[PDB]
Amino acid sequence: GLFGAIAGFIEGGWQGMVDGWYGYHHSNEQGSGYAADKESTQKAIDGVTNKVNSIIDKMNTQFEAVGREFNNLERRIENLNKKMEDGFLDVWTYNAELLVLMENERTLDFHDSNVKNLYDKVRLQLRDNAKELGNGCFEFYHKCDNECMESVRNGTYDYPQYSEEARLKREEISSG
Amino acid sequence: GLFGAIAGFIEGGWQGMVDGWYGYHHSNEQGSGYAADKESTQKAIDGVTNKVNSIIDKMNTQFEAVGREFNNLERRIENLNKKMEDGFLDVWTYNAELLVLMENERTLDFHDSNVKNLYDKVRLQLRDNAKELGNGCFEFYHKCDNECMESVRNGTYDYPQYSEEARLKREEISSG
Amino acid sequence: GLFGAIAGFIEGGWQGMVDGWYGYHHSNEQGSGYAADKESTQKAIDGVTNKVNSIIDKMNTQFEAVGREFNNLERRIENLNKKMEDGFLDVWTYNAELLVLMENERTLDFHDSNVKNLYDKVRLQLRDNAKELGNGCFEFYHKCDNECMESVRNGTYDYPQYSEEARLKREEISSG
Amino acid sequence: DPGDQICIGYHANNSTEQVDTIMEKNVTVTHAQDILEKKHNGKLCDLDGVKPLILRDCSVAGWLLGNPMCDEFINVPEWSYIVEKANPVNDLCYPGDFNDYEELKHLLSRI
Amino acid sequence: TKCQTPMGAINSSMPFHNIHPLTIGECPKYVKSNRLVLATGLRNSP
Amino acid sequence: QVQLVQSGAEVKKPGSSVKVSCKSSGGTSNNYAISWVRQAPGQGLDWMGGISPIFGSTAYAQKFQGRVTISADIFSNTAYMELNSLTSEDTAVYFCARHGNYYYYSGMDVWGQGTTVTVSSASTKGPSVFPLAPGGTAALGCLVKDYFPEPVTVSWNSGALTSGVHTFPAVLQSSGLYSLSSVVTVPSSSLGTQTYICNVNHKPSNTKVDKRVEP
Amino acid sequence: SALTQPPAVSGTPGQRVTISCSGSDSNIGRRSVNWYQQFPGTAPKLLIYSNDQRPSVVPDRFSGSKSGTSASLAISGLQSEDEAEYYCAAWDDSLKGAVFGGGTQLTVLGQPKAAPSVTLFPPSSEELQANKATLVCLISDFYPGAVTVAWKADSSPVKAGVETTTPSKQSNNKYAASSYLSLTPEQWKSHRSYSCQVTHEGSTVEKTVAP
Ligand SMILES: *[C@@H]1O[C@H](CO)[C@@H](O)[C@H](O)[C@H]1NC(C)=O
Ligand SMILES: *[C@@H]1O[C@H](CO)[C@@H](O)[C@H](O)[C@H]1NC(C)=O
Ligand SMILES: *[C@@H]1O[C@H](CO)[C@@H](O)[C@H](O)[C@H]1NC(C)=O
Ligand SMILES: *[C@@H]1O[C@H](CO)[C@@H](O)[C@H](O)[C@H]1NC(C)=O
Ligand SMILES: *[C@@H]1O[C@H](CO)[C@@H](O)[C@H](O)[C@H]1NC(C)=O
Repeated sequence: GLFGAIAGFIEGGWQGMVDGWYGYHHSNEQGSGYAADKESTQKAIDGVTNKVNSIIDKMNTQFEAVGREFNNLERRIENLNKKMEDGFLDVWTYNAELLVLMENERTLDFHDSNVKNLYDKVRLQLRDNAKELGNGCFEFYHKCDNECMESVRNGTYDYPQYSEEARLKREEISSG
Repeated sequence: GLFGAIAGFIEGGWQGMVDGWYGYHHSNEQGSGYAADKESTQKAIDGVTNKVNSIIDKMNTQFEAVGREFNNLERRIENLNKKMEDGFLDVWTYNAELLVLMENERTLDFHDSNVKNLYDKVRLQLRDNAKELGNGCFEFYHKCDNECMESVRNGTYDYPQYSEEARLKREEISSG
Repeated sequence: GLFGAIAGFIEGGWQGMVDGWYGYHHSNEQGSGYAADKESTQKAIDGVTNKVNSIIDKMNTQFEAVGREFNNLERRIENLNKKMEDGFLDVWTYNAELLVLMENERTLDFHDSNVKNLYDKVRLQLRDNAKELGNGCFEFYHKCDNECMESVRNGTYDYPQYSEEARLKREEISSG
Repeated sequence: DPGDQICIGYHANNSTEQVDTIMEKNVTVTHAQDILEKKHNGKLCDLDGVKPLILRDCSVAGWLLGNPMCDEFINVPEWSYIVEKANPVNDLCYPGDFNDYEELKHLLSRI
Repeated sequence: TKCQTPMGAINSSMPFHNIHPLTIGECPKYVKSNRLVLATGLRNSP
Repeated sequence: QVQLVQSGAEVKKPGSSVKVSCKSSGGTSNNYAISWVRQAPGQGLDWMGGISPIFGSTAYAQKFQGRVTISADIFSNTAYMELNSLTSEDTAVYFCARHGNYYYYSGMDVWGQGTTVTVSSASTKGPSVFPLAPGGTAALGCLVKDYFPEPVTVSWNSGALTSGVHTFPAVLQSSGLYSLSSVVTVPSSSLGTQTYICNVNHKPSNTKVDKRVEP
Repeated sequence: SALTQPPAVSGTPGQRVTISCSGSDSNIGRRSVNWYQQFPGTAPKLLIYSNDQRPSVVPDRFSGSKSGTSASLAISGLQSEDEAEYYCAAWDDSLKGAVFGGGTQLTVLGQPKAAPSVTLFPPSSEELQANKATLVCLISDFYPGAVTVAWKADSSPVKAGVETTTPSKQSNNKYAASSYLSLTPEQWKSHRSYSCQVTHEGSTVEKTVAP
């Protein structure tokens, strides 16, 4: 997809993530588990809901064919009537099929964008307090218990709190 | 937005940045202040200017209703005329409303893309001579005076010039 | 472009890369050369092929003008016929010109997205086993022979295999 | 000492072909596809092997009533389409009118 | 020909043409445009 | 399942040009490379070049560079090969073949049926046909002499006699003309009863001859 | 050329047969090998690609390998339907083009010898009247598919006007040929006997006609 996340650097989706479209899986001394990102999920639902409504609203006034009859010496106007009615039905068939293919393309890229932005939201909070593994996961250089994990998921991660613990660990590793 | 910058990792806009749509704020020993990125600003203005023109140009030949009259025993052709004129006015109303919603979506994401690309233009010049703070700002590991700041803003930052000063400072920090 | 790669952080294209739309150039003790990324190239070709087909398929049933004649006391219906035929030809002219400008915009950004995602595919395999130079290139901290380069290009790069060699070199550099 | 490198890049060539987008015009691209036919041969041809009826200086009325200037068309073979000039000179030689003429011409359009 | 217009015949596989609206046969679709070109390849800069 | 269908056999004079088509039916091939590969009589396969029309590549073998033009029409799903300045060295069967992907390195997995091109300075000429006159069973036939180009069709008794019929491949004379024979094996009892007529059709000269073959 | 293959290989039904392909650094050395199978008068079929990969429709008795600047196709368990021409192929980075080997003809051994049926027709009267004379020698149902043809004027060998076709495979998997003797009506009168001699695997079939 355009944003490189879904079936991209994140190899596949999670059957285990049932309560959000995008979210997290963590593992620490306390255990492991899934959690939805409810904010990005809700934003995306709102966008798709509006999209569906927009598409239907804009098609709300389109052409309505009406039966009209003509006698055997009104063939020219009969033919003009047929072409006119068919002409609008072709315009509107095109408008609907095309709009649906275009918006479908945009919806699937919108999801990819949302996953990418969630990953970056975590990446830019953690900075060098964790290692990027390249597969959508981060390995922390400090212990990160459940309240700490929740601070990452809710955008309140406190980098200064853990920066010295992480520095010591980064140095241990880099010193070999 | 799709690119994750505006109201994303960069929390909000600057009322103080009046002479560009995108730009920089710096702080060093000499003082602090705003500066526009005039190149990305101009490129974006040019794009939006063209967009507006494109939209209007493509609507330049659209349907013009014309009064036509019919007597009391020409009701069928009167009705065909009414449906035909209304039919085009509905097609063109749809084309205009839809084009405007679609292009508006693209314009707001275009701005987000431009901010993201400006941030990355700085990030990829600085590399590890500065720390990414996660909020749209970089903290330099070397002193960066006004001419140095201007080299960042104009894409001529000279990484090798500062790399040793930055290495010493990065090591001081990493050594604790 | 929206994704910041083509004529962005990667300053220009390669006349030397003839067998792919996107790909790599490497240099190591064994020598240097170009190689296509055939997977991303093929995916993009498939997408553009479908795009062209989609555009043509959706225009497959559009309006066909037909000659109709009217006498000197049928000027009203003659004029209605002319407006009706012209009206559809204007709708369809608009649909074709607009669709082509919109899809052209999307095609050029699609290429930019593909280049960006290829760069990130390499970046996220290498992690800190190589230095990002900021110009689309990576400089390895370990020796990377032709089989190693091919593992990067085919997504099987083995980070753990080289991580200690790279750590030693990163430390040599960081120690000055 | 400088290390081995890999770079990511993309195709360029000497194309000067250009396309337009919504935000940009005359964008030079590596490859493009023209989709609009602008040429024709300037002639009236057989349609899939069947010759048209070309009335020359005769109108449909002149043909069907048999204006004697229209003797080329005394019997005409099967046709694919009919070609009539805007104002044929051989029409109703003895002046008058042809009732429901346009409706007849419409019928002829399916024969 | 397989496609005839009042100005001349068309021999083409293009999806569109701009010769004349009133055609007969197996024809491209008529539009008023003077140019329709789809991008396939990449931006090509000097 | 895509099939590639090529245009029909060609008979060309020296110095002329031939353009062969390859239509992808049952689906497009525009997202793949198609190559043209020829095979001279009794010889091996030889690459002429290829095209990958959405990708935007056309490639040519050095040995044919300048004499061959390869092209494609993405809208009719057809690829073409035009070879100019023909000599007898170009008499061959020409195949189009689609690669497994957009470029020419991958194995060619879908092939057209081939198009025979025969280059000769001979002029079109209809055959002179002679009878070949005849136990259990007997052998009688027709000699079909001095025609150009291939092919000739031979039937017996207006198509009514198909059994025991053996039409031999033509010999190509040093003159440049062909000759062939058709022989039918029949019961020798059925000889002073059933009549035997060969019908020889040579489309290129619009020749059609019947020839009665008697004991 | 560029790639070099043996012109011929043979085996019996169920035998293992191998076909080699020699190249150079600019092709097999640095690029992947494809192999094709071709039956007479029909288009080639892809058998192996990327050195050793097999299309799903190709039986697993076919395998390929590559070492150095050489490649090999192996057919385990030879079947009669494998009699065909085989070509190796690769891209060549010096020629910047695709190259092929010269082809290997695989023969499946064990098919029974079959001697040639001969029929010899003398010049027709019609043709003599047109001042030409043609002797028509029709050879059929032989195997293996290779004969040689000698013409006899009385008992002397003719050294002119003999034109003989290549052998062609009949529907019954045996072969046919034909040979033509062209003579002036005077040469046809000038002798008392003409004879077509067809030799097939040492043994000679003969027919004769008299004016
Ligand atoms: C975010 O998570 C932390 C858990 O450590 C909690 O203390 C805090 O209340 C949460 N804040 C918000 C804004 O939800
Ligand atoms: C960029 O900025 C530096 C200021 O350090 C200046 O010397 C240089 O002239 C500027 N270059 C361009 C291309 O504007
Ligand atoms: C990727 O490259 C390596 C070369 O080191 C090779 O061993 C491996 O077979 C390749 N794998 C794939 C899946 O193409
Ligand atoms: C384009 O032209 C240049 C000369 O300016 C040449 O070096 C290059 O090979 C050409 N590019 C291609 C792809 O032919
Ligand atoms: C695009 O190029 C054409 C010349 O081919 C020129 O007439 C036109 O002005 C150009 N458009 C723009 C906006 O540069």
